[PDB]
Amino acid sequence: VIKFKEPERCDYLYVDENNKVHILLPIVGGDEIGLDNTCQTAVELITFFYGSAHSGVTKYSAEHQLSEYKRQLEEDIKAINSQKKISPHAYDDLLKEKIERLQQIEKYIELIQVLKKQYDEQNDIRQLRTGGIPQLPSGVKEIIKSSENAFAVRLSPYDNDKFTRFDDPLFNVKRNISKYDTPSRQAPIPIYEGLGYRLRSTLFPEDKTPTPINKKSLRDKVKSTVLSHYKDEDRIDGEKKDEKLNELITNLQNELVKELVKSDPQYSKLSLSKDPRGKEINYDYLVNSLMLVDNDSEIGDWIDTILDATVDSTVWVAQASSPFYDGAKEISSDRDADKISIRVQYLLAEANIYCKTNKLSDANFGEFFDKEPHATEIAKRVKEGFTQGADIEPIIYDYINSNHAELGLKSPLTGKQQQEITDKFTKHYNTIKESPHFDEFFVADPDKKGNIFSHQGRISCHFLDFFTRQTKGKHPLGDLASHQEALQEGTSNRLHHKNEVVAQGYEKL
Amino acid sequence: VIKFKEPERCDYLYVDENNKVHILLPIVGGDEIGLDNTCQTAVELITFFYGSAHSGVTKYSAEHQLSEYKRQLEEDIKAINSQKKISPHAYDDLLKEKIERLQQIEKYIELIQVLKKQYDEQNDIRQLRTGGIPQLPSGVKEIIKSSENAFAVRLSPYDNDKFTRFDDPLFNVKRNISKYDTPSRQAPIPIYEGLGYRLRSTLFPEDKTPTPINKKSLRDKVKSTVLSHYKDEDRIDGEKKDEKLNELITNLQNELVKELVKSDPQYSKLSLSKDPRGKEINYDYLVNSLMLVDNDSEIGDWIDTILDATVDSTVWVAQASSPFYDGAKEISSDRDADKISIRVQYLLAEANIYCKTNKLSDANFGEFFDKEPHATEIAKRVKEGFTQGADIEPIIYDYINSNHAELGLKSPLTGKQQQEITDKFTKHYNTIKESPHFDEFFVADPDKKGNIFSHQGRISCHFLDFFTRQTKGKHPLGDLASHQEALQEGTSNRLHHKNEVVAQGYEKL
Ligand SMILES: [Hg+2]
Ligand SMILES: [Hg+2]
Ligand SMILES: [Hg+2]
Repeated sequence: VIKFKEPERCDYLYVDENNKVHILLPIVGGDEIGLDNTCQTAVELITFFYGSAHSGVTKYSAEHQLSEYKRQLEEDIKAINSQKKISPHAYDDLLKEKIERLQQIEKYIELIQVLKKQYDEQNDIRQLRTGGIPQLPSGVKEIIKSSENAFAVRLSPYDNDKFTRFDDPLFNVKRNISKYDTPSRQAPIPIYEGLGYRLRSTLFPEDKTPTPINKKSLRDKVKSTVLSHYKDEDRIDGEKKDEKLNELITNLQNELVKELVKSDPQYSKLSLSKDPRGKEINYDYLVNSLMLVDNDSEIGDWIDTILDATVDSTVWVAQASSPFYDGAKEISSDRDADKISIRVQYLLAEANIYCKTNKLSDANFGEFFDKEPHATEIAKRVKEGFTQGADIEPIIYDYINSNHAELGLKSPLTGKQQQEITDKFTKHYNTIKESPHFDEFFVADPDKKGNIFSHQGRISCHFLDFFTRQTKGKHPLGDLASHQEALQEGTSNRLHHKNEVVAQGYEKL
Repeated sequence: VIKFKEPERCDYLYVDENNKVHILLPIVGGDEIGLDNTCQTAVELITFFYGSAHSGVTKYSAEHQLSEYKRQLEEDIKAINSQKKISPHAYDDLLKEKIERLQQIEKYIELIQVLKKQYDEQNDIRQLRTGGIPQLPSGVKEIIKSSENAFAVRLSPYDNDKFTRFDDPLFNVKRNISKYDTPSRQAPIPIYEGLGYRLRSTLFPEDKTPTPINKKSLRDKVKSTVLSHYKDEDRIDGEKKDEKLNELITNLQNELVKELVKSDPQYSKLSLSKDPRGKEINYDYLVNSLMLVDNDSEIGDWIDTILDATVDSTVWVAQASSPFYDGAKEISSDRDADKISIRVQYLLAEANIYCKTNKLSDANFGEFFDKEPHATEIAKRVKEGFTQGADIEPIIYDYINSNHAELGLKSPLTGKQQQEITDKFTKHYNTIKESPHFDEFFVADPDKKGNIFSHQGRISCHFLDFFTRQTKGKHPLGDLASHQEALQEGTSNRLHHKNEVVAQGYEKL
């Protein structure tokens, strides 16, 4: 075995099953949702074209990395003549494969050079290096405009940032005047209309009246609901004690299985009359054998005791939280209201993405929800929801469904579709939860057919797609001219981070 | 070709590479930390010896399940013997393998029966069926007492439950008198000393003054910390504006890397003096090219601007949330204080488990933390910590490290050891977060050598270990006498849930 230097991995570089080299132009960092937005949208392209320095580590340009990769292939190809003597025609296959990759890589190098030298009369590329807050090059914008599987969405945070860099968002709603368009640069000028305003002003009003968040654990909800029908003075005592206890057991059981069958229908058979060994839960058992309560105990203590004796502790294990419920007891500041408003808007945006990627609607949902009376209404229902501790996602889905037609939808969203949206929302929101700015996000679905791909933690397009567009078709691709279509013929737009085909020459050794 | 009926899976049943059948006696449900505690501790053993009913579904005893398995092997053995005319000897190996498993299974059946019939004259087994809140049988207690990889810990909730069932906890602290030991059964009798009391009374005092929880994101923490040395009136203006800006950049940088090197030391080289392209961050750039701030802007706006211009958005990606910060703004009830008190105690217990399983100490850390002045001191620091939004875990680790010797430790805990404890703590606490009682937990490490195993979501011991101990060595195991050592010679104490060996005797034919 001879020591090869060709790496199994370079940035932006993917090799398919047929030994075609693809270069992937990055748009932003991330997998499905971009972590970069606004001010920082250009960061990946700056690096791809010019290199940069991140947290003290030098990141090299694509061109610089293709040159390094070329040297490495050339050294590997030199070493296969010498190797050739040890195996005249037993290293044949890998040599052909390496030369094929080399020729391709050389062509990409010429394309990057000719792009920067001949075809950047606009400075569309050079402004990545020179501009203050650079823009996406126009070819990237065109690729995004035309995408069928990736879409930007733009929201309305109170303290909005003017430097959005995704110009064709699918979802969009009215925004304030950014502080950065005001002479002091300190505060926005607010608008008193639209989805953003309604949410904020409903969730924490001019009054400063907090909105309570009454989210309980399943156990507390059930216990609280049962105890609704009792008063503090109520006891399990007197002549009818056995009968009052039975009433208690039955209400508690009905309430607990009602809540549980929402999530798991197996619990339709759950029973609180008996312990797991078949012992009757009755007065004598709880008071005189176990000694846990007595005639003077409050109804809440009896509930606790009943539950401790009959319910597996696996039934109390929680669901994963909604992003809507983060542990706070109240919405008690403008900042609390902004945070929730954004979460509501982001959910509407995910629903909008879902309907656009699955070809149900072309509408911008924000156009509908910015209008009265919808803006006020959805805000009001979300607020009620928090006060009741209700699930917030369905409140949004019902409102969508009651207006499906006006949102460009043939039919209401099915329960399955709602859950798919909720899951995307939850995962994408959590990835993005700590963003310094919430004005816009780019969201890509690499499991669908389209011009955007996922690769090495970058949301990307095909370099040749970009090249053809910035170049306006004036420089034909030659040997690479079918590479774009070849990547489309692949099974998934999600691309393996390593290049297996390069290691399968070392595996055979 | 015959279809075989022997199942690939039975409860408690594991078959190793050499065709040895192992029966695993369950202690409690779970993987690393038991979900059963107190009153429910016995549930798995009740079920293993007698069966029981869970959420309306019957769970059958080991004995019943071994019998079913036996019938199935017998059918499989009939069906090979009907094929001896048709395929003279072609089934030989598998027939031996099935008879071997059958004999083993029959022996286990005999052992369970003989244990219940001849070796239970104290009713140590029978009490699981007949007692109110049963105990672990003595052999299980002996196994736990001598385990090197699993340990119970006992805590002090305010409203403590007397029915603990883990008798030899590693970590233990003073407790109140349980309400269940009082004639009314309504409230515990409190002690005014010890870790539990100090935590509760410090975190929410008799005053009823709330303790603020001022938790911030990494970004807000850093910004807040920097701004704590500036006044609202401070500006980046005047003759020394460039110099004041450099001071700001240096402080901001120092503070940000201090916070980041805790999680990842790669950020020791992070710099805020240049953007990723090498553009110097100075007054002219921020005020006149980007136009984000001016001379009158507050220092907070300059910080925002500096950070947006120099920091990758990957650095704001959060660590998993600590159980200590659950989204609340304040500790404002006895309940809130009890909840936090438990979390602090559980962390100390996890540290104690870590030091015991890795052979750093044999001490009960609770003995140390119950004593003054440590009980008061650790409470007072945890309270300061919440008020400052500091990480709580390191506060506990520093206090341990400053007293490592009195806690039986040769050296302080390393940064790595701390993070390992934090991860265990976090994952275990979240698993048990909804327990109806927090008095005790059983924690097992199946990646270490010892007498306790993980199998089919049950924390288990070897049945034969248990058998030999309950019978006091008076009934030798015969053919099974080396099965215990054989399971120890395995690679892991995490046992595969299915039995591959039973499915792979079919591949060879
Ligand atoms: Hg910026
Ligand atoms: Hg109980
Ligand atoms: Hg079994």
